[PDB]
Amino acid sequence: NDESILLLTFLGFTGLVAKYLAPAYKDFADARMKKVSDVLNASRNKHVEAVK
Amino acid sequence: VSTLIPPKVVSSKNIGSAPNAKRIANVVHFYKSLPQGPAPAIKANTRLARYKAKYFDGDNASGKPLWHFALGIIAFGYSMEYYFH
Repeated sequence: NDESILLLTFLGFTGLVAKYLAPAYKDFADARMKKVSDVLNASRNKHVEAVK
Repeated sequence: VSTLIPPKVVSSKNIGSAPNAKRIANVVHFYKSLPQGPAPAIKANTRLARYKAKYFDGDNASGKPLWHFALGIIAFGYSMEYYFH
């Protein structure tokens, strides 16, 4: 088949993506999640102070 | 001669403090919020909510559904060319 060569290249592309991008995108996502949580916990602290 | 007393005649400024605004807010903000809940809805059964739980949660950013959907389309169009067009 002609198009089976194209499917081999597509498999190589998805392999490169799972190699490089899926850990990078994990790290990117992680960084942001932390930031949201940290803001949240900061506000929690903030109001506890005010009561005291 | 004038024995006037400011401290106990301050009693209308003792509602006046600014964190009172925050206080009455956050007794209402915390009148019903679960502390963290028990185990709310992270997993559910819609029979594709299970699919979501393994792949499309914050628990997993795994590339597997993408792979699955890609492989589906590869299977789809080759048979379908001869059936439609």
